[PDB]
Amino acid sequence: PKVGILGSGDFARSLATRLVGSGFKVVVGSRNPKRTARLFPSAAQVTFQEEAVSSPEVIFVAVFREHYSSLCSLSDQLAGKILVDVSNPTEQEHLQHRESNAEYLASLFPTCTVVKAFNVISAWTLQAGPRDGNRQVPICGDQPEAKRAVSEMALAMGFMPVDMGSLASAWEVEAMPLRL
Amino acid sequence: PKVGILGSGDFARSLATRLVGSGFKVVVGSRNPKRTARLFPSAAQVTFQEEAVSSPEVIFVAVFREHYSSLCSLSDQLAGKILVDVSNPTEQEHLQHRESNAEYLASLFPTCTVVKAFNVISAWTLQAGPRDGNRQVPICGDQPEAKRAVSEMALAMGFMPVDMGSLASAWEVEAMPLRL
Repeated sequence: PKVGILGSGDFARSLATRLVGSGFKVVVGSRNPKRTARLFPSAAQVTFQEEAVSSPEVIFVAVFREHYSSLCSLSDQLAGKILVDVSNPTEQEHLQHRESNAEYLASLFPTCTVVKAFNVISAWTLQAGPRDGNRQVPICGDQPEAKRAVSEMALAMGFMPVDMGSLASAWEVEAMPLRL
Repeated sequence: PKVGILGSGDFARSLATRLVGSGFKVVVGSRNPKRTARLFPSAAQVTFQEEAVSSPEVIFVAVFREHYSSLCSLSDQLAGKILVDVSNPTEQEHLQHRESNAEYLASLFPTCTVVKAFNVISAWTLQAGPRDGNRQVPICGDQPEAKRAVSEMALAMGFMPVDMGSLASAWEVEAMPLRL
């Protein structure tokens, strides 16, 4: 309660399903909430981006890297919040960009704290799996409190968080293969 | 409009999502609609079994074979309706039972007409895939009008129905491997 999600896609929608099933209150920020709401779990509140980010302490950024900067107008509402970078870049993206997606996201929102998590977990594993016991999510980032909040949430969702250290480890974590 | 689904599980929930995304009005019958509704797409109307099966012409039976007979008290409401058997039996189940699940279901509800379809399609393919591009659903059963109704529905969902003939083909169709 309340956990935030920015995005409207398969991953957003699977995250929301897992969070709702794990007893969290979920608020989703979408550009087209009317259309997006129809497919999302009823227990999730799908709303406009600016309204979705205002309440939660932890916000999953479930959009592609190319659309990160499109969230910049939310900066004032997001200040001091935890942002979770869940992105699973392609091999080419990984090698093309000097910084990790997580670090790029941190640079866009310097008043937020970024945690890398959930990139190795498939959308269907969120929906169906993992199952409520046993499957490892690598976590990093620069703030201990933020990492613990996301780790506890990972635990509540049935995953097993694995601390990979500071946000500088996000690049290596982003190379880890999607399972499976 | 309206298409019915009996059951509460990952497959039910994925079917509902695909149908809603394809412009159908969906009604779900669950024993625990309050709890079940929370995870289902918002556009689906989740309700009690008896109420769920009263309005639709086509009802997807998305429960395990062992629970088919538990639906017998719905017989009066289900009379003359099309039932879709989507079950994907294990190899052991397939070999253990002389008749196909679809034929078993037909035996339980003689005033209904059964169509075998969707057993080869994974829950994630329903959620995410197939894409809206092709991929092949085997269909059979004994009534041409019923098969056409389910085929149009398959097409609207972005699948490609493949006629496998009468319901006596269901056993062979039930042996077909599940596709990711």
